[PDB]
Amino acid sequence: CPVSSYNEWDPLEEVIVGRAENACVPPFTIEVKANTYEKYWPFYQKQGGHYFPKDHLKKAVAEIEEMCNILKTEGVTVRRPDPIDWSLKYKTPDFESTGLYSAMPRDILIVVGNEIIEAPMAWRSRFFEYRAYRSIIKDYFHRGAKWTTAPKPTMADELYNQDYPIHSVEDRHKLAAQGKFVTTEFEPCFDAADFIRAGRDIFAQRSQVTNYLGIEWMRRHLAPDYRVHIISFKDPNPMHIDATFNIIGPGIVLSNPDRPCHQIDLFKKAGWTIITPPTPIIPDDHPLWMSSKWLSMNVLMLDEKRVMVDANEVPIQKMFEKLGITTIKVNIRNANSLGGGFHCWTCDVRRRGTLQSYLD
Amino acid sequence: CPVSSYNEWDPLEEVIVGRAENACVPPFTIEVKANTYEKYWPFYQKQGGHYFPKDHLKKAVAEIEEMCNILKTEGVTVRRPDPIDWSLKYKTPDFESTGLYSAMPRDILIVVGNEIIEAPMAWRSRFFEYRAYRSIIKDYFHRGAKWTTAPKPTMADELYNQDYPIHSVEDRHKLAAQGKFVTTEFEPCFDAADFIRAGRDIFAQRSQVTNYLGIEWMRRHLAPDYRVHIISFKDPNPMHIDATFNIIGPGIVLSNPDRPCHQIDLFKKAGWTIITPPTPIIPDDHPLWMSSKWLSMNVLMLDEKRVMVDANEVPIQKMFEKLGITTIKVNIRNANSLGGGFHCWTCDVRRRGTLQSYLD
Repeated sequence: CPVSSYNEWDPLEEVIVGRAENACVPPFTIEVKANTYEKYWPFYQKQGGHYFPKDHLKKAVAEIEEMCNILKTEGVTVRRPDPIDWSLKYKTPDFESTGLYSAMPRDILIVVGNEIIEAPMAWRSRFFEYRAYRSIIKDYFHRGAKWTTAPKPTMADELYNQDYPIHSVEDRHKLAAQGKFVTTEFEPCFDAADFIRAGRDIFAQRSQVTNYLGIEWMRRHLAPDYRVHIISFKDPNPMHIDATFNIIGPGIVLSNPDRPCHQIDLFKKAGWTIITPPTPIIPDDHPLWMSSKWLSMNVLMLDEKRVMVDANEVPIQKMFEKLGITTIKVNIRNANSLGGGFHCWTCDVRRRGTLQSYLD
Repeated sequence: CPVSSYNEWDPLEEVIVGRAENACVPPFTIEVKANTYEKYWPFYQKQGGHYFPKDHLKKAVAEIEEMCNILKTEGVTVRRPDPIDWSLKYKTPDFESTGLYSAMPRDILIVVGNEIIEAPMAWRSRFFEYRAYRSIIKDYFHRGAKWTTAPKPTMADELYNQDYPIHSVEDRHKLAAQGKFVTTEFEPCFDAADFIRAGRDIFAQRSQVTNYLGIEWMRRHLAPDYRVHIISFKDPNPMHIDATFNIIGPGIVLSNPDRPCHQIDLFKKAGWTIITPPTPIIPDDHPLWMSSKWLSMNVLMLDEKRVMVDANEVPIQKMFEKLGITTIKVNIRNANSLGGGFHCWTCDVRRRGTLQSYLD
């Protein structure tokens, strides 16, 4: 089967890498507001529905092409989504919106074994994001892979707390700690990037885009072979888990020092090594429209001893090297702006290995 | 689990019954043309995008309410889809269209065991038909049922043979025999009503709305527990199998005399009883916008010895009675016009019984 990946570190053979082409700023609706830094709120308000800065997008395209060249050199087969104009305005019976991009394969696709699963998403501007990936998925389907699409939400107003009392990121953190998110439990919704894989155990977090109904859907769909565990963090990332708790090997995880895990003892009891990466050196002046400076730890493992890491973030490169992990340095500084690092910009389709348990 | 149905005849405990409210004539696109009788082509051309005749719809509503009263009297729990205005025009990045209705639960939902599966559909006017059923499905999901949505097609032009050389129903039959349908194999598509259940064995037909990719998707998704077999018929019904080969008990099937099954010997070898129902007596003057006069055999089994059958079709009532099967006569003459009989207007959610093999 062309599709076969049970975790985040076995020898990578095939990967899907996203595109920066035609990326559009999403309209400033409540769920966008709840997943971005106040600093950028006026940018969303003014540029909503327009392309991201074209001079910036062009630099990202260049950086990503080079990343693909390096992947091919490292023996990895690269697939890319179809080019699409994300500015088209679509309309369902529940809402109207323009699209976002197909830059982050990790946000929408997740491979569990021989199965590729398309996440439902939770943003209105990402309702039709799966269209960029269908040519690839149908190809794998024709070659034997299982293909699943989690239930697509209506994304009607009921799925959101229109009046989410967030005036700043500190408020979101307080609300988050209270168990209050911009998304309700009206219907299942989730981004695939809120799940991180370790063989028979998958970890997920309830976030601004991934509700308990969405996690239960995954849990119920994957059982009995896979166990889905819910974990939480202090000052959690609004959406996605791969720049907070990035699992990099059998029993080894990178834990973001600013977002400590409440269930860290479960990992310590299992004898896992928790590594806290050095702080990011990315300029505070550099625009990160989504995500944060912690993209530095959003690494991609080519195998247990080869990591693709940012060329600029020397301190984390040095951490991997003292651990005997070969660093493959690639610069994606402008690509980061879109909200992702190496783990976000890819979706590992095939890794050489078997299904195993590491939590014991 | 509130959801549990392995076949078409075990004691029915819960059912979803469709609605005739706000039903809209679909625009006359190629796939509608390929699934209707020439006689009605000009009606689709003129009335496309408008409500079906309101005086006709009102009579159907009345007939269906009475059917529900009878179901409750027979001990069956009835659920209905949400009322929705099907006239809203929606737009995806591939096409624009108005909707159809939520009259036929059998066309979109199929229950296999404890799992409710939403079919992708193949008509543009039915892209958002699932919206009427989400309140019910989420309720069953909260109560323990598994819920699956087959991959929703883009329904881009590539899925259709825009130039399908059909000038009359005789042409469609000839093309059908040639293995040429209005739908291509561009992406998976299917209506749940092209599948009929008999425990571990499910039968499907490749039709104008159900392609081989769609059937393979079901086959791959249900294996190893269920086996999906493909069968074909002479002068097949354009879409849906339940008025051609309606399985009514362990090893007993109603076979439409005008559409004989090519693989009939597989059933005879298994010792199944094939019954050919008497001809329909429905007036040729009565409008059947979709389907045909064979709705008479589109019966619904309440259990092995209780069948819900049309009050007007006396000859088929007499056939069941000589077989010792109690006939529960209900008149749905105006409801038939929309394209369905009892099996079409319902989706059995819970039947009292176990998973078994009848093909041996």
